[PDB]
Amino acid sequence: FWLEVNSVVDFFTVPPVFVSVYLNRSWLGLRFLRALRLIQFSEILQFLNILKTSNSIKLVNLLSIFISTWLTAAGFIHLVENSGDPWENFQNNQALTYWECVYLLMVTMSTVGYGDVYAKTTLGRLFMVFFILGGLAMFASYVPEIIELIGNRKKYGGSYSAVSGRKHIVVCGHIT
Amino acid sequence: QRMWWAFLASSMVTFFGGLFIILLWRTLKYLWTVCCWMTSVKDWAGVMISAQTLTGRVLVVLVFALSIGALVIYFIDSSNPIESCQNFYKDFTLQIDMAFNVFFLLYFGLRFIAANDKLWFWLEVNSVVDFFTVPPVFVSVYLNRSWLGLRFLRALRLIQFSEILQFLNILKTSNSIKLVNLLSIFISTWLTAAGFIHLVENSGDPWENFQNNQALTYWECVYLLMVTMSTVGYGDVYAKTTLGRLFMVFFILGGLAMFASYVPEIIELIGNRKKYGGSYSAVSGRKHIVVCGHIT
Amino acid sequence: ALKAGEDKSIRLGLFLIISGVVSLFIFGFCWLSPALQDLQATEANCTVLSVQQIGEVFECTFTCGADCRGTSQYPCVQVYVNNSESNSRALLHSDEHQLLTNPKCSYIPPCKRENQKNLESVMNWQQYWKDEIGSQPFTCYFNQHQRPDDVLLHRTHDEIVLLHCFLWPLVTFVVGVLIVVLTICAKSLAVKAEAMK
Amino acid sequence: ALKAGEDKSIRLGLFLIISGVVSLFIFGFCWLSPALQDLQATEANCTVLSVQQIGEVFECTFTCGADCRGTSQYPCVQVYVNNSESNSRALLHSDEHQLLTNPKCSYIPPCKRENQKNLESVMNWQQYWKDEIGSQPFTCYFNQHQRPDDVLLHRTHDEIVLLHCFLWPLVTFVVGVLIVVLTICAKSLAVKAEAMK
Repeated sequence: FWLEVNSVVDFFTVPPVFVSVYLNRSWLGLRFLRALRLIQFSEILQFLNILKTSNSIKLVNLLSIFISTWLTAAGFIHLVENSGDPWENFQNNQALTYWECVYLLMVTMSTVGYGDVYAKTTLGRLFMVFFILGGLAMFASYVPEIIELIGNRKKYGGSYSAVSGRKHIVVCGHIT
Repeated sequence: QRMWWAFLASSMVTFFGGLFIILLWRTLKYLWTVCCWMTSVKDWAGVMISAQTLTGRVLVVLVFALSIGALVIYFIDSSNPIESCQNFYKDFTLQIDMAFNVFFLLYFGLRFIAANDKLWFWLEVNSVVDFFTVPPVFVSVYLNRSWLGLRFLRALRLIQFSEILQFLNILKTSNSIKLVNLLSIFISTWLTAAGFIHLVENSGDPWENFQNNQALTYWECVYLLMVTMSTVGYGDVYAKTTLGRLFMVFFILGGLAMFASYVPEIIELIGNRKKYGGSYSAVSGRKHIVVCGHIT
Repeated sequence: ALKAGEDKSIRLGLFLIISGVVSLFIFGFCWLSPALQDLQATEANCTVLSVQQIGEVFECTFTCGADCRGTSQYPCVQVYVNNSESNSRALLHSDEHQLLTNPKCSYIPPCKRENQKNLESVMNWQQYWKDEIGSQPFTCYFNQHQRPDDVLLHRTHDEIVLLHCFLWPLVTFVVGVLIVVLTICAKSLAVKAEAMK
Repeated sequence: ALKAGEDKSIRLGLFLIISGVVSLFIFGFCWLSPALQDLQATEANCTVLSVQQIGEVFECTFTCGADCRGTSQYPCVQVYVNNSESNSRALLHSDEHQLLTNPKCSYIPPCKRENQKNLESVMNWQQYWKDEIGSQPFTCYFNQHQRPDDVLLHRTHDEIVLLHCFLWPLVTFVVGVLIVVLTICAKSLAVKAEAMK
């Protein structure tokens, strides 16, 4: 339990807020890691009976993994660009907003790469090389989406919604 | 003076001259019939410890670790404005590099005496890598001046890392050996190509008197190759020289559609599944049962 | 059962080990060229020869908050020293960043909203060095291996950032090997102690 | 057996041949436009008409080591010549790169850290040409086909780099065809000599 992912997310979110109120000074640290809590949104939709067919649960699970990973990676790049390389006395920092980092990750992972926004720091370059090599060819290059995009078809109906007042008939056997 | 050609010549002349004298020795050994101790110890004196024997780890495992050391020294050399005279004597520098390179020479000679065919051994890839790494260090200590030439070619020694992991019994299933072999081919090719581009950009086009050079670090070249081969292409860093453009066109046409567009990875990514277990790890004290026949 | 989770500790241990090692190599390659250069600057003894202005005027940028980018002038003071290690004249700069942002002048004032305050600041600095001419020698940083024309009052980096950068990845390597050792105990000595029940 | 490796020599030979040929074409297309232009400049005989300064002042950049980028002034000297091949006035420049980096002036000093040394260098150059007025004619490089207003003291390129660039790919082509010929012998004359045993 201690080294389960959600435990780690809690350790890197919760203690520094207590530090921040004891020192009475707010901090923009690793708090973006709370985005990983979106991973289990797939549970909420089935507990609330919004989602009731398994392939759609897998689809929303994969989609939430994508969105949460995108927002998390944008947080790391935001932190790493706004604080410069330490071997350059943090002088070479770049004043990106978090939304410029979200946009940069999108323009990069689609492999468009305009270069209107890009990572300047050495650490930023290192993170982008990792994110390109992990985002392509390990995080993408999934097969589930090509088998689950027909998921909304490979299941044919739940149960007949019998209205009152209308008569009703069942037909079975050799149907062609 | 900047006498770059003297270092390069030592590799060119040893490779092509050795090729000539092997071809001529063979040809004259044949034409001899138209005009009409030494052979024994080679089978053991190095071959007992070179490879595949029980404790013959050194002349594959250590030469690998030393090749990584030599490559790291090339990364150190690449971090300076190519004009520094403190990091040159009684620090580590060329004097520590020499200790790797003389071992490479001795190991090459051992391989040469062990060779079943001298010609096919001479133009084997690792022989070529040794010819373009080893002679210019001797030039550099005779002229007593360090050189940032083709030393990045030592990265090709990573190709056979797949052997080390099976000799040390770290890797024991064949598809994972193929996976690590392909991965090492990728990493070594990436670092090698980045070396060529680093050399070609930091020295300008000769038809422009080398004036149009670009001061890229080796790591900017590694990054450029990555941003290019993923086809992102920001253009924050790109090749400026004419030779750089030529190399990039070749690297794009060879990296895509010949070096990539492999099928092995799509059949070996399920490799960790298409094998189902090795052997049962029978603990002491626990009882144990086998079930077989029609299992469904 | 414990074993089904204990090897997660192995994986984490191993990750912390290799992460530490890789981090040490990465921080190595990028620190060493700056660090070498900044220690290649020797420390020497110096005394000022003369203090003067060359009459040339330079621009600076004042940030009046939130991306404000106004600009102001300042006059170019120059100061030169005797040098104990080269016994040749060299030009005093405050620090490497000051030399870099203007290699023509011995000082750059903290750029103010009005020219009169830049002026006054330069005079206030100049009159101090007009007293330090000859009297009370000082130590000076000097780089004859690559930049023999100039001297500095300070090094480029504070050593704490360098050593602080190197110790933590080593510490994470130590924590990694410690974690895998503790798990090796909690794997092997556990069954050795429990099988007796 | 030899044959299983001998065709690797064939492949390598063939590679060295086609590599040499392709390299000759590549170096051809990129050398020829510069080389043509630099030989289209004729060599002529010249004498200086007059030496003067136009009073205009130009900027230069001084590199005080390791990406230092300070700047200094210099005054614009102009020198004009009589021309044996055009019999019309033309303006003397030292070389094509000097003309390119400043087409307004006859000389550019090696840019120094202080204006007084740029000044002194320009005067030191000027006084030499104040003696070479009329006395002792000199050869001069001249390009009436495209730039008839100016003359140079030197060509743009040293011929060694051109010929050195062209000879080595030709040499590798020669080595390639030699290697394939030697292998053709070690293939055919080998079996012709060995089948008799």
